[PDB]
Amino acid sequence: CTLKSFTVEKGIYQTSNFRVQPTESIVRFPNITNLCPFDEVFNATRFASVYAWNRKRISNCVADYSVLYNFAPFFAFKCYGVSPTKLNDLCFTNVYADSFVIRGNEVSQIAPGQTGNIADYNYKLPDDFTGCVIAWNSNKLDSKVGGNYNYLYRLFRKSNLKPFERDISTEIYQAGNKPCNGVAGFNCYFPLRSYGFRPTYGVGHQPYRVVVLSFELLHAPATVCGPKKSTNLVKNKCVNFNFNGLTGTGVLTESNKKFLPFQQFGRDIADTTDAVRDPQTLEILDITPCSFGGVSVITPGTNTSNQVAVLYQGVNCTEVPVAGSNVFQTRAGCLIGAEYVNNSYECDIPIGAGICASYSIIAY
Amino acid sequence: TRTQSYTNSFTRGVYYPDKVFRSSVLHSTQDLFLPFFSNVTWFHAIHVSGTNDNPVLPFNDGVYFASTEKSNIIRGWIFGTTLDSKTQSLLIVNNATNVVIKVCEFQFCNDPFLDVYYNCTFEYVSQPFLMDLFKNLREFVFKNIDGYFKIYSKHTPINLGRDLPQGFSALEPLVDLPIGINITRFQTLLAGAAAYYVGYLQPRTFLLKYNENGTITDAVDCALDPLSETK
Amino acid sequence: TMSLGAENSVAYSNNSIAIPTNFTISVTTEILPVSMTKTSVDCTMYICGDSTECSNLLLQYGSFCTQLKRALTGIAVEQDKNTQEVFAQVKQIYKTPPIKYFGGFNFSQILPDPSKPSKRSFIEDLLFNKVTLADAGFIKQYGDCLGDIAARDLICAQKFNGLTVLPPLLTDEMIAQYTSALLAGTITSGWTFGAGAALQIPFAMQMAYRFNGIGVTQNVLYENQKLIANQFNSAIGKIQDSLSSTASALGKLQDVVNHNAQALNTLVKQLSSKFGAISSVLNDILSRLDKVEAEVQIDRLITGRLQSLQTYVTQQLIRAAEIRASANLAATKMSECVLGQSKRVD
Amino acid sequence: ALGKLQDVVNHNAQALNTLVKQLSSKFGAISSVLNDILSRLDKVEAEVQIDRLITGRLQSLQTYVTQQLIRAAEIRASANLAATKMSECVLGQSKRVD
Amino acid sequence: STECSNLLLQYGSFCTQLKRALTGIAVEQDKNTQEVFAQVKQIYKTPPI
Amino acid sequence: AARDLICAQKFNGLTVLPPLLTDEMIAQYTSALLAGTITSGWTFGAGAA
Ligand SMILES: *[C@@H]1O[C@H](CO)[C@@H](O[C@@H]2O[C@H](CO)[C@@H](O)[C@H](O)[C@H]2NC(C)=O)[C@H](O)[C@H]1NC(C)=O
Ligand SMILES: *[C@@H]1O[C@H](CO)[C@@H](O[C@@H]2O[C@H](CO)[C@@H](O)[C@H](O)[C@H]2NC(C)=O)[C@H](O)[C@H]1NC(C)=O
Ligand SMILES: *[C@@H]1O[C@H](CO)[C@@H](O[C@@H]2O[C@H](CO)[C@@H](O)[C@H](O)[C@H]2NC(C)=O)[C@H](O)[C@H]1NC(C)=O
Ligand SMILES: *[C@@H]1O[C@H](CO)[C@@H](O[C@@H]2O[C@H](CO)[C@@H](O)[C@H](O)[C@H]2NC(C)=O)[C@H](O)[C@H]1NC(C)=O
Ligand SMILES: *[C@@H]1O[C@H](CO)[C@@H](O)[C@H](O)[C@H]1NC(C)=O
Ligand SMILES: *[C@@H]1O[C@H](CO)[C@@H](O)[C@H](O)[C@H]1NC(C)=O
Ligand SMILES: *[C@@H]1O[C@H](CO)[C@@H](O)[C@H](O)[C@H]1NC(C)=O
Ligand SMILES: *[C@@H]1O[C@H](CO)[C@@H](O)[C@H](O)[C@H]1NC(C)=O
Ligand SMILES: *[C@@H]1O[C@H](CO)[C@@H](O)[C@H](O)[C@H]1NC(C)=O
Ligand SMILES: *[C@@H]1O[C@H](CO)[C@@H](O)[C@H](O)[C@H]1NC(C)=O
Repeated sequence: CTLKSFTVEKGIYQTSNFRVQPTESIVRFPNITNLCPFDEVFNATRFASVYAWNRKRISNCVADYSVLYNFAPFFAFKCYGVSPTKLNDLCFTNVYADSFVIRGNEVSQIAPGQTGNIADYNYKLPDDFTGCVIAWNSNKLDSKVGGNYNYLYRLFRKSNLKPFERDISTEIYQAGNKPCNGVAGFNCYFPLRSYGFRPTYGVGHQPYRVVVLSFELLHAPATVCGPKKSTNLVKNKCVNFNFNGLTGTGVLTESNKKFLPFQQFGRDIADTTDAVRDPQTLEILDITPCSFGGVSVITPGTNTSNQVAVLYQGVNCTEVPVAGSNVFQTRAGCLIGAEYVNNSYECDIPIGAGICASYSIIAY
Repeated sequence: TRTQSYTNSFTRGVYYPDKVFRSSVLHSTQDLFLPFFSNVTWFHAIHVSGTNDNPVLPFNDGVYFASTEKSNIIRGWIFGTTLDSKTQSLLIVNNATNVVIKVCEFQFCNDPFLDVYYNCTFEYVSQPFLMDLFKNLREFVFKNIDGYFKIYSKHTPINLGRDLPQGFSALEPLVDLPIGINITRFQTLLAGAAAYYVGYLQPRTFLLKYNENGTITDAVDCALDPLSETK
Repeated sequence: TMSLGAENSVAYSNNSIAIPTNFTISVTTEILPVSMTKTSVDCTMYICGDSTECSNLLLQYGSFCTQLKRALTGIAVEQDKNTQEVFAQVKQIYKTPPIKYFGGFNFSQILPDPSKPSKRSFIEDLLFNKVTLADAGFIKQYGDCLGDIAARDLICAQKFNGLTVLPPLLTDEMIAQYTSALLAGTITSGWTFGAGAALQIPFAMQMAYRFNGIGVTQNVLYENQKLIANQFNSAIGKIQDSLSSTASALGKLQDVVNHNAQALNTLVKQLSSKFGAISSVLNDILSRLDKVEAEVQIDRLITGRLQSLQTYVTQQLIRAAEIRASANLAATKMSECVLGQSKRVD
Repeated sequence: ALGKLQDVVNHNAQALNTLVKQLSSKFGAISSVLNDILSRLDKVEAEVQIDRLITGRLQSLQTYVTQQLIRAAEIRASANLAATKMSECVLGQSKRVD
Repeated sequence: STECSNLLLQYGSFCTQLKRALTGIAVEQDKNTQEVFAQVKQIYKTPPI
Repeated sequence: AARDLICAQKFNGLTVLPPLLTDEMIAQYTSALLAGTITSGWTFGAGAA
C-alpha cells in the first residue's frame, strides 16, 4: 500500500509509524461549588449609561453559558477568540461583565479595531480582545413616549480613549480660543449629550442593551470553571488528559521542577506545554509523549518469497508494545523475524551500523 | 524637604514577563523594561522634626521604585492625572497588617503624609507586602497597560552598602488590578529621613537567560550598544 | 589594507641558473569531508502532533508529505554510497607483518594500536577527539529522553517532534579497518596492490622508486637514507604536536556537524510560530474554536509548516550535492595518491 | 569571446530586476500598494490583505534565494575547475590530453 | 510599515535563514576568488630587461 | 528625470556588496604568477624560485 504496487523488490522500505494508543481519559478541574451570577448582570431593572458603563467582576464560581439564552432574547452574540459553544469545555481565570445601553446603529462600534463617537469617547475595546459581545433590543423597557433622557453619552473629548477606561468627568469642552471657565456657550459645549429613545422611532435608532463578557486567559490559577466533573489522577500511563481546559495526550510523571508559586504552566523550546500544576493538589506533573517510532519492512522480492522481517527503529527491544520468536537488538533498533547468524557475508539488505540481512531471513 | 541627586541604575529592574516556567533557555521578549545603565533619581525627604514645594512626579509609562530604608517610612503611593476631586485617583496604603487600594475621588493636600494611628468604583483589601525588615533593598515596578495596573515586587538583602548594587535580581509578579484609570502623575506617602530611587520604564526588547532552576540570572538589553545588539 | 605577500625579485639572467644542493621532506595534512548526518523527518507527526482533525486536512495536500520522505531517503542512501566509494577501494584487508623495521621509517603513529578498545592509531584518536560529535546516531535509543533535565536536551526535543537521525551503515571500526588495510598495503607493496595483486618490496627500494619517479637518481636516497628517515620522523612528530596543540585545523567537519545541528534546531523552533493563526498549539485551537474556525487555523498552520519543511528539504538537497562533490574529490585523491604516485602539480 | 562572463553579469542583473518587478503583483489582494490598503481598509480586512501580500512576497524571496543557491553551487564548481587549471597548467606542465 | 512588520514577526525565522544563506554565498564568492588567484606566497616582480 | 534601475533596487532593500579583493590586487596576483612562471618555470610552484 505504501509503494502503490502489487510487486515489491528486495530491500528495506520505510513503511509505517507506530504509536502507543491512549488507555483512558482524565479530567482535572478545581473543586469550586458556587454558581456565577449572570442573572444579576442580565436580568436587571435598568442598565447604566454608556459613559458610565458598569463593570462587574465574576470569579470563584461555576459558569454555565447555556443558560444565558433563557432570560435574555438576544441575536447579536459576536464572540472573538472563543467559540460560544466551546465555553463550557475550557475555563478561564476571571470574567468581567461590562453592561450599558447603546443605540442600534452603534452596536457595530463595539468591536476591536473600530472607531467612531462611542468607540473613541465612551467605550473602547482592545485589538487583542478575547471575549463575547451580546446585544439585544430593549425598546419596550427603555422607550418612553415623552422621550427617555436617562441615558447619556459623551460627544466631546480632547483626545481618544484608551481601552477599558471610564471617563465620567463633567468639565466643559472648549471648542474655541476663549476659555469657558465652567460656563457653557458659543464654542463651549457640555460634553454629555442624551438620547431620545422614543418607541415611535424607527429601528436602528431604538435603544439596545449590551453586555460585553471580557475573558481573562489561563495564566493564574483558574477561578471560573464550568460544569465538568474531575476524575482521578493516573500516573505512569499513556492517557488523554484535560487540565483546566488544556487537552493533551501523554504520560504524567512526578517531576522535581521548581515552580515558583505564581507559575501554573511550564513550557518547552517548541512552545508546547510539558509541565503542569495540578489544580486540586498542587503537584508538579511532567508530560512526556507516548512511545512511538518508525517501522521498516525488510523483505526479499515477492517473486522469491513473501516472508517479512520488521525493524522497529530507535526503540529498545524491551520497549516494543507487543499484543515474538526471533528478536535481535541492533543499534538501529529492534529486529523481529530475522535470525541472527555468526557468519559474515556481503551486505545484501542494509539495516544499519554494520548489520545486514539476507534471505528464512538471516541477519549478520 | 526635597533633595534631588542622580545616579546609575546598572542592570536592575528585570522582572518576569509571564507566569510560565522556562528552564535553561534564552528567551527574547519585548515589554516595558528599565533600560540598562539608565539615569535614576535619588530623592531625600527630610522633615524638620519627628512629630506626629512641588514634589509631585510624572508617571511616564511605568515607574521603578527602590528603597533601602530599614524602617517603614514609605507607606504607599498616589496615582492620577489632576488629583483635585475632578477625576479618579488611585490610592495605595500599606497598613501594618493590611493593604488598601482605592480609586476614590476624594483629594488630599499638596504635602500628603500618613499620620500615626490614622464613588469608589474599585476597592481592594488584601494581605500586605512590606515584610522586608544587610540593608534589605526593596524594588518595585508599577505599570499600567490596557486598563490593568501591574505591580511587581522583590526584596533582596544587600551587603555592599553603595546604592543599587551590581548583579541581577528578577522581580516576581505580585498584584494585577482591573481598575481602568488614566495615570500621568504619582507621589509617595510618608509617616523624616526618607531616601528612595525612581526610574522610568521604556518599551524595550530584552534577552533573558533561564538557568537550570528556572531563574532569570542574566539579561541583555538589545538597544544599549552594538555589542548587545549583536548578542 | 591587506598585505598580499612579501615582495620578491628573481635574479634572472640569460646565463645564470640556480640548482638546489640539499632537500627536505614535508608531510602536510589535508582534510576532506565525505558524508554527513542521515536525518529523517516524520512528516505527519511533525505537522500535526498526532491529531486526527489535523491529519484529515493534511490528507488534502497531495504527495508533498511523501516526496519529502523520498528525497531524504535518497540523501541517506547516497551518504553511505559516498562513504563506501571513498573508503572501500581495496579488495582484501591487508595487514602489517609484526616486524616494524621499514628501512628506519617510523610508522608507529599511523599504524593501529591493538591495546586500544577500538583499533585506531594515535593520530586517528586525536582526529576523533578534536571533533565534538553531536547527534552521532541512535545514541538515546528512546530511553534517555524519559527524564526531566534530559528532556530539556535539544536532541530529545527534536526527537519528540518526529525528527530522527539514522545511524551510518559503516561503523568507525570498519572505517579504521579500511584505512589500516590501505596503509598496510601501501607500506608493504607500493602501488602494486592498487594495480593488481600485492607485490612485496622493501621500503628503501620503494622510496628509490618514488625518487626515480620525481626525477632524482636513487643514489641520493641510498646515501641519504638515515637523513630522510629522520626528517620523516620529525615531520610526523610535528604533525602530532600540531594536532595536539591546535584544535582549529578540523574546520570543515565541525562546520558539517554544526550545520546539521542548526538545521534541525531551526526546524524545531519553527513550530512556535503562529503563521497568522490565533495560536501555535493545535490542541488549544481545537479546544477554543469551533469546527469551521478550527479548520481555518489548522489549515494556516499546515501551510506554514509544510513551507518550512520544504525549505529544509531543499537546503538538505543542496548540501548533499556539495557533500557528494567533496566525496567524489576525496575518492579521486585516494585513488590517485594513496594507490600511486601523482605527477599533477599541487 | 566573453559570453560566459557576460551571462554571469546578465543573470545577476535579471534576478534582481525580476525581484523588483514582483512587488507590483497583488496575489489576490485588492491592491499592491500597502499604504493604499492601510488607508482604504480597517484593521481586520487590512490584516487579511497584508497577510496575503506578505505570503506572496515571502514566496518570491524564497524562490530568488533558492535560484541564487543553485547558481552559487555552479559558480563554485567552475571556480574549483579554474583553480585546478591554475595549479596544473600555469605552475607546471600537464600531460593530460586536452 | 509597523503593522506589516508586526504581522511579519509571526512568520518565524524565514528572514534569518534567508539572510544566513545569502551571507554564506557572499563569503563563498570571496573564498572562490582567493583560492583561484592567491596560489603564490611571494609577489614576484619581473627584471627590467 | 529618469529613475535608475539600481536606485529602484536599492530603494526596496536589495544591496550589492563589494568584493573583498579589488581588481588591482587581482592584477598583482596575475603579475606575480606571470613573472614567476617566466623567470623560473615550474620551480616556483614547488618551493623557492
Ligand atoms: C542624569 O540627569 C541629570 C539631569 O537630567 C544630569 O544632571 C546634569 O548634569 C550636567 C553635568 O554634570 C549639568 O551640566 C546639568 O546642569 C545637570 N542637570 C541638572 C538638571 O541639574 C545628570 O548628569 C545625569 N546623570 C548622568 C550619570 O549623566
Ligand atoms: C490622561 O491625562 C493626561 C493629563 O495628564 C492627558 O494628557 C493631556 O492631553 C492633552 C490633549 O491630548 C494635552 O493638551 C495635554 O498637554 C496633556 N497633558 C499632559 C500632562 O501630558 C491625556 O490625554 C489623558 N489620556 C490618556 C489616554 O493618556
Ligand atoms: C641538508 O640539510 C639537513 C637538514 O635539513 C642537514 O642535516 C643537519 O646537519 C647538521 C650539521 O651539523 C646537523 O647538526 C643536524 O643534526 C642535521 N639534521 C638532521 C635532521 O640530520 C644536512 O647537513 C644538509 N646537508 C648539506 C650537505 O648541507
Ligand atoms: C617511533 O615512534 C615512537 C613514538 O613516537 C617512539 O616511542 C617513544 O620512544 C621514546 C624514547 O624511549 C619514549 O620516551 C616515548 O614514550 C615513546 N612513545 C611511545 C608512544 O611509545 C619510538 O621510540 C620510535 N622508534 C621506534 C624504533 O619505534
Ligand atoms: C427577573 O427577575 C425578576 C425578579 O427577580 C423575575 O420576576 C423575572 O421573571 C426575571 N426575568 C426573567 C427573564 O427571568
Ligand atoms: C479541593 O481543593 C483543595 C485545593 O485544591 C484541596 O486541598 C482539597 O483536598 C480538595 N478537595 C477534595 C475533596 O478533593
Ligand atoms: C535496553 O534495555 C536494557 C535493560 O533494560 C539496557 O541495559 C540497555 O542499555 C538498553 N539499550 C540498549 C541499546 O540495549
Ligand atoms: C491597620 O492596623 C491596625 C493595627 O495593626 C488596625 O487597628 C487597623 O484596623 C488596621 N486598618 C485596616 C484598614 O485594616
Ligand atoms: C460621587 O460622584 C458624583 C459624580 O457625579 C458626585 O456628584 C457625588 O457628590 C459623589 N459622592 C460623594 C462625594 O459622596
Ligand atoms: C538549584 O537548586 C538546588 C537546590 O536548591 C541547588 O542545589 C542547585 O545548585 C540550584 N542550581 C543552580 C544552578 O544554582
